[PDB]
Amino acid sequence: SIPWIDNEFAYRALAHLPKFTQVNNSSTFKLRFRCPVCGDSKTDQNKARGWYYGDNNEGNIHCYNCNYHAPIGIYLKEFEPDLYREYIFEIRKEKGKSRPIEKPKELPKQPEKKIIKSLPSCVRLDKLAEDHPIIKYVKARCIPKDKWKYLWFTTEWPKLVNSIAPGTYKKEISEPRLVIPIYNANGKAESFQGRALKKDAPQKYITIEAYPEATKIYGVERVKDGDVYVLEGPIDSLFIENGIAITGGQLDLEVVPFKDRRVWVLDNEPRHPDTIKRMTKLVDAGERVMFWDKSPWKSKDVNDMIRKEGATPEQIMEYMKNNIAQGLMAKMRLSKYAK
RNA sequence: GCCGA
DNA sequence: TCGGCTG
Ligand SMILES: [Zn+2]
Repeated sequence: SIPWIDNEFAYRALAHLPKFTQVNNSSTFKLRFRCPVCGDSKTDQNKARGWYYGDNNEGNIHCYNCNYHAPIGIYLKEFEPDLYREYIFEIRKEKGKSRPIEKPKELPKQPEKKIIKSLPSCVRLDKLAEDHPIIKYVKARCIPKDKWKYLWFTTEWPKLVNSIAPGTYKKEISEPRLVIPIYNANGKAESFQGRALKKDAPQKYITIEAYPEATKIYGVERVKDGDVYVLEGPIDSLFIENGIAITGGQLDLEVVPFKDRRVWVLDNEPRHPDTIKRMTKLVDAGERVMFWDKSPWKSKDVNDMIRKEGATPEQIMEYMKNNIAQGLMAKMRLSKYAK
């Protein structure tokens, strides 16, 4: 197929639809739109199920509301027949020549641009008093005290974010959050994650990037020699020596350093199918994956194993150091672990 | 539609 | 009340 013409004609034929948004991340071309087949919902205008994915070799229009998965050409056949002809002409026109997309291959990225020198309205946890509610809450979270120099507490999290990235929220309503600054390899903060307090925060638990090319891996600056253990939680990574944590829904293996010695230590969730998909895609890369198949504790994450089943960190490090598998042995491990 | 806040 | 989610 011809993906760039799919993206171009999808942008042409979906821009005039209501609630259109050109969601383009650095490898993914997606279009969000109200689906004209079903209309989505009057309440769910912003929650528009009309989705186009052009990052694949074929461009697919999948709407989850009316269950309408279709290529862009079928959409043009049903709705834009002038654009469909033009499409049929242009595809057989461009079949003869070679792809020219590679010719203007440039990058508009940048290095460290919004380097976070200070955190206004934030007090670090080690300089906070021992009877502070955030201090009592992290006492309930059982984080060791010596790492309390890595976490801040705020009450003005929208004001703090708008001090760094203005215009994120129209209202700076005061909100207590746990600031986890995510530093690069050289030790300076490139982002910060606003961890929800109490049972949950009101709204918008989001990692705030200083710039779109900033790191999403917390604790890279604290990596010493030995095997590097990757985790899903920054607080979960705080119980781990040489423990880093990816902060984001996208899991790029290339942006994670230590390719020789990274260890994937994910959640203990066998019933969860996306979890099985994550390890799967990790073992398909031939990577070193840590397996929860012989865990004496049955909680979800390492902090949970500590809080809810009374686990100590030394048992945790010996369990990860005794259960790194790779290759077909790991594949059989995931196999027997999955169900 | 499912999940997260 | 929002975004992101395969077929
Ligand atoms: Zn629809």
